[PDB]
Amino acid sequence: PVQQIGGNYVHLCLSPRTLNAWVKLIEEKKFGAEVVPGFQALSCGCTPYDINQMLNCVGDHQAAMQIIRDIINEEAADWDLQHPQPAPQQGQLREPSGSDIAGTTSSVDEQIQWMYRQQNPIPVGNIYRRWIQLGLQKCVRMYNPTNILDVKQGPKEPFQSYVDRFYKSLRAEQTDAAVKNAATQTLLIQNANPDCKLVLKGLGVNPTLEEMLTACQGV
Amino acid sequence: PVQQIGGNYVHLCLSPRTLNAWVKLIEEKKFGAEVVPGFQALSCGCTPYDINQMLNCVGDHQAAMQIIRDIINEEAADWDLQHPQPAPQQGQLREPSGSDIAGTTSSVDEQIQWMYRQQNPIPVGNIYRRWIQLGLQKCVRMYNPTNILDVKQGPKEPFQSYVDRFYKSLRAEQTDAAVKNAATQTLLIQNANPDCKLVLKGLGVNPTLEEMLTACQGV
Amino acid sequence: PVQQIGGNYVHLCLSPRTLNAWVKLIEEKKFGAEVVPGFQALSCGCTPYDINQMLNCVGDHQAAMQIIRDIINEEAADWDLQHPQPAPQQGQLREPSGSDIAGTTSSVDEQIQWMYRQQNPIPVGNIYRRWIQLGLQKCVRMYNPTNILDVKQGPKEPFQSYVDRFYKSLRAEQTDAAVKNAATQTLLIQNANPDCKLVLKGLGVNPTLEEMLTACQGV
Amino acid sequence: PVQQIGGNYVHLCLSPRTLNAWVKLIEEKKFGAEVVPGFQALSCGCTPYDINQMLNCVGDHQAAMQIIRDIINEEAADWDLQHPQPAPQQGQLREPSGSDIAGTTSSVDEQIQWMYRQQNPIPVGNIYRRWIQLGLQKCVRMYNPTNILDVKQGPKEPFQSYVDRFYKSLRAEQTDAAVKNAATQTLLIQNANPDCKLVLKGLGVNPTLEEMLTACQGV
Amino acid sequence: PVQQIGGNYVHLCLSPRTLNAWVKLIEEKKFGAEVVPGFQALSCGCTPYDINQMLNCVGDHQAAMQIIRDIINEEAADWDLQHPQPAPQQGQLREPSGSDIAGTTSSVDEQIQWMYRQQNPIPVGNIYRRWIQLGLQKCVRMYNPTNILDVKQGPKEPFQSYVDRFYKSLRAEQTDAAVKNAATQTLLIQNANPDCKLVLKGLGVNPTLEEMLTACQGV
Amino acid sequence: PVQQIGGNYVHLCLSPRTLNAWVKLIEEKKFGAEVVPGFQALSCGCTPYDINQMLNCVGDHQAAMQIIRDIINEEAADWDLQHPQPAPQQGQLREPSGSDIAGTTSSVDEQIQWMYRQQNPIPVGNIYRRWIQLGLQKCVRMYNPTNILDVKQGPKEPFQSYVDRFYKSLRAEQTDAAVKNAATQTLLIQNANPDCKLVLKGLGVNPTLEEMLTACQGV
Repeated sequence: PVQQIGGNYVHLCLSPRTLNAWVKLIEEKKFGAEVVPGFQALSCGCTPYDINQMLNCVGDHQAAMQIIRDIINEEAADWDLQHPQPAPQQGQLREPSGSDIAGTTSSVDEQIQWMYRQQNPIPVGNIYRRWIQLGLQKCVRMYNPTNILDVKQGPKEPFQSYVDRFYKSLRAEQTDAAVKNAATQTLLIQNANPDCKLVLKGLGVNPTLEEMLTACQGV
Repeated sequence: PVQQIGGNYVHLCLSPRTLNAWVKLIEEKKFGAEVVPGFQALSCGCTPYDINQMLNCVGDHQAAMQIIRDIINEEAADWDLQHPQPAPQQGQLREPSGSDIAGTTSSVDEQIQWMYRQQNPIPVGNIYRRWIQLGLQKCVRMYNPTNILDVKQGPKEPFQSYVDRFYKSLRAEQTDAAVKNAATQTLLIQNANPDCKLVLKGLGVNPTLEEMLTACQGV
Repeated sequence: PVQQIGGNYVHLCLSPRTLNAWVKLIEEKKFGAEVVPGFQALSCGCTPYDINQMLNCVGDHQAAMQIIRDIINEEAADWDLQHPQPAPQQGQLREPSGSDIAGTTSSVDEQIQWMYRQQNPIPVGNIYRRWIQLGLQKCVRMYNPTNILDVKQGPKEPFQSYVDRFYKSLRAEQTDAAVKNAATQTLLIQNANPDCKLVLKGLGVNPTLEEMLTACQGV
Repeated sequence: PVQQIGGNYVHLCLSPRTLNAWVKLIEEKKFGAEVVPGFQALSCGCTPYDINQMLNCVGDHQAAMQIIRDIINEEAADWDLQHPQPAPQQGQLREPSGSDIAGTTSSVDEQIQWMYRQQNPIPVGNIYRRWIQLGLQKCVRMYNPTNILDVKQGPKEPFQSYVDRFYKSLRAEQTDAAVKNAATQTLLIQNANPDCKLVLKGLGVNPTLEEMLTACQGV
Repeated sequence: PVQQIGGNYVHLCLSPRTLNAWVKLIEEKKFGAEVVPGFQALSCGCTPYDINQMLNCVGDHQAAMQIIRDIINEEAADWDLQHPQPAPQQGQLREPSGSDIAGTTSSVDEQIQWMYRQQNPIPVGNIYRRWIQLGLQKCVRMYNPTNILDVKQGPKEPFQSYVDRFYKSLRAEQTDAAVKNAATQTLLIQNANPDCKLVLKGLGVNPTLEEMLTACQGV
Repeated sequence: PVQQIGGNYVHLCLSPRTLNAWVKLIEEKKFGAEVVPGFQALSCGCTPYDINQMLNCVGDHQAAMQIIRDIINEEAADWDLQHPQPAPQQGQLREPSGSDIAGTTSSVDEQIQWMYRQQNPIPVGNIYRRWIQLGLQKCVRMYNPTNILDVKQGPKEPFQSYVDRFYKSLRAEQTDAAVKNAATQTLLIQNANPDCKLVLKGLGVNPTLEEMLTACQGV
């Protein structure tokens, strides 16, 4: 992270506690949806230099890390098109390229200068965090064990259990379309078992989740 | 959370310790009544941005999380009726809608501005915490294994044990009516076993819990 | 707890560490005598708002929690008799009732005002802690497995072991009378086994614990 | 402990970490010699109020705690003889009795006043810590499994092992006399086995421990 | 590390937490690629004196530690050639040799002087960290269980699994050449099994990792 | 440790965390070479008073602790010869003897005065740490399971494994002579098995460790 000592902004060492919590999250949860807000929280206040330490401390899951790296490169390339950089005049620090934001071609002090300079500050750490989020969302989709369309209530599975599996798989899609609404509720009802579906059909148009759970308790 | 640096209020990163304690509470306790004060303590001093990280780090129990989301939307809609928002004049920050308080349509800095502005501060974090409490109370009711009306003392169950189960289920109702008083004490006596009920009938009108426990010890 | 920021006293969030230590104490020790100083230490510097979070985070043992609640109400009622409260003149904060000290009818900021106001400060947090101590002492008596009068040395039980059990049960009474003195020492000797009692009778009037342990070692 | 806020000395809450470490030390080590420096370290900077919380959080070993209490009373009585206290003139805080130093008849604020007053400060916390040390030393002797005089080298026990047991039991005496010197070394040699004793006799007068260990390696 | 007290820079004790995390990393991960960023993070802000404590606390793996020591000596010798040091005039601190940067011939205070002196500061801690990184990279290669050229997809091994093993071994090379590009992708395809290779051949020139994983899912 | 409050240097309580880490190091690692830098790190910034708490908290291994005590006494005696102390004139604090540096005849405040006095400060804590290091080095030699001269490669033991054992035993000597150089490398080659020795003989004069490991891989 960053700290202020005197009238200057200087690197603050990344906590080993934070670093270890990130490493444990990956080892234990293996790209469940919670990895996305997990990274956001644990990378809060970080420079790209700090973020790369977090990512490089992951010892396994290298296919997923490579996918993340590929998404970082796409966004880095897109950045260069949206913000081409004229050659720094008079020995002044350049404007950051995509690789600079990713921390591959920039130092910690350069990153801090862009982040905390008075005129036209660029939050390169927070931009890089956004790129990694997109990569992690691809990984959640990749590691999802059961696609939403294959979530079907078992003959004797409690309705509450089926609903848990349904919304977990729906969330694992990681898209704006895969959210609770009339269209996704239609699928939920459709893929319920015959006994529960018969009960759900009697609840009218667009019943609430609470109504559905109440009505199907014990069926 | 929030911190003061100079004469400005700025985001303070949420502690990984706090975040992990919340995640563990859900995984281990699974919506027992203690989840309500647990959230209150662990979300103390938080902005809606921080609170959403807490809620989104929950990997399972998505039916319950959806119920919470539904209650948040109801309260968000109710807020818009009670406090409609005129269009911000002169490039000034708008007054917050329900979605702004929930952190879905607002940034961390907007949340902090509403919370710490001099004129007419709005504690959007604490309002959002109240909405989530209502959602968690619904979940406690949902996860309650034994309804209060089905708590009946076994033939040879110690009276103290039965009382523990009774007040645990009573509390799990999460209502103003489900509290120790003459009416709920009447049910407690009613659903005691024949041996203990005979002893309790001799203690007069409205005996104290201590009197009931003393009188029934060993029966 | 409370903190000073500028010239104002404001709420300080309760540590999750402290909260978890309290919850673990109850789960693991189950109202052994150490629960009383345990609460005192862990509730140090707390407002009634903070204390209620501690108490409400207890998920089981609800008979005991209800006993505590009953003692709180008795002391709250007693407070209202000793300190009736005239109606606040001129929009000034009222003087606290029993329910205000218990945190049921007061906010955190009201509690802090009473605690840190210049004229006639009232330590409502420390008063409430005293009420809860009385409740916890009742619970220690309730959970005590062996009454002091039933602690009798076994035929071949080492004297040191018997003494441990005796003073543990004596302490579990939680009264001023149940303390080491000539009267309770008389019971200790009385309930020793024939072999140790014969040795203890030869030590004169009011022998010390060290003398008793030395004399009975190996008997 | 104590802290300075403004120009005043005020109580600092005892850390739950410290308190728990003390409780665990007793439960796990059960009055081995290390309990004495352990208490000293963990009670560093404490008032008698804080120290009593530490001691009262011990749930078992009440014979030992009573022995400690008896030693505290002896030292408290001795204090009253060495420093009788005239009656406080003019509503000024009294000079502390033995019971005041022990924290039984004094509050935290009285303890802090004696500790940090300008004229004739009395470190009541550190005096009380000395009294408890004397009590803990008695307990180490009591819990010692093998008296020094019964530590004898086995027929085939390695000399290094025997030496470990010897100095552990010697230390457990907790006296000035029970220390490594010519007299205690004479006993060590005396209670070695015939094979090692023959080797030790050839090392001259007052051989060093290193010489003894070197000479007996493998015998 | 270093701290400022008054107008002077003084040693800050290395945290036991950090030290223990380093020791555990070596014991548990045994020179997997993550040891390199792990050292970088855990040695952040350290002087050579602090770094040597970290390295010397490693109790096993002494062949690897000797390899690190050999690389340190090479870089130390190279430093002396690039920056020969004239004899300090007038009792002034010398310019640092290679052994001074390694902390073998310099004290903590000398290291801090070079690091924080106004004119021509030399970051000896960060230079030494670079030397150790080179040593750790050699160790990663040494401990790598499967050379990249021996990573071949099994008859029925899922393509995702094979890809994980491939990029883990590729990374374990620790060279600029061993990175995802057209040349290394050619090897990945080449060493896939007949069923997956047939599918991969139909994806055109330089297919993306995502395309390869999508195309081979379930083959 | 020490802290500055106002214009005065005062004792800072030793952290229970640090103390516990030292105790665990001894219990778990039992005088492996890492105990030496371990003590150095964990005793950083300590007074002799603090160091004695660390050493006295060790409950077992008393032969080793006595060896340490014997080395402390030798160095203490040597100090008195090198720095005899004239009698303090005019009620001024004496110059420290060997026993004062060891903390046996001095208080914490005396130790701090010597450490932080303006004229002729004496770092008694750091001098004492040096004495204990010498004692711990003797203990490492004592606890070493396999003497360097008895480390011989097994018929089918991998060369890397043999090298680990060799350098671990070499280091356990704790002398300037027992370091990697031409002479100790000669022994390493000499005590390799016939198959590896034949390979090593072909590598010329003074081959590097890397060359030896590369050449012998799989033999």
